[PDB]
Amino acid sequence: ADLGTENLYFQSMKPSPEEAQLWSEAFDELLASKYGLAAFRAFLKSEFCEENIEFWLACEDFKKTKSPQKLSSKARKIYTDFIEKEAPKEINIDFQTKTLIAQNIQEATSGCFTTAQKRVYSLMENNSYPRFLESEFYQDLCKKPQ
Repeated sequence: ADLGTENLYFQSMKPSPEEAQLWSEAFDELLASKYGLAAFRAFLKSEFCEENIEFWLACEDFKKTKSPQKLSSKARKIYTDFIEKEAPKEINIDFQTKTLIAQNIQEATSGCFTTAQKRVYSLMENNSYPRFLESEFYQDLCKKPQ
């Protein structure tokens, strides 16, 4: 086979078959793995619905925020990207969840996006994740060579 620089680079970003197989155990496990996260995002991007997972990741970064100053500004950015009318990464939430967020941006807390996040989480967990696991792409990641 090839031990060329290009190919090695690409192999270095593939998970082992072993670790990919473990992503079937639980959604949280897929997400806690850097490779599993990248795999899931690529599956979703191929189906033009990567915004849910990008949304979810930004809410995780947001939850970990300990400053009220940057917590208000992160909330405005998340809003701009994922929540407002015609946002590039617009998610599907109800007009009344959006309202509450928009109402809360000024005095944002760690749970500004919990309602929206949980909807999006459960969306992915019960929907895109099972489809991920059945994909030809994920199967090949799990296949041991030879």
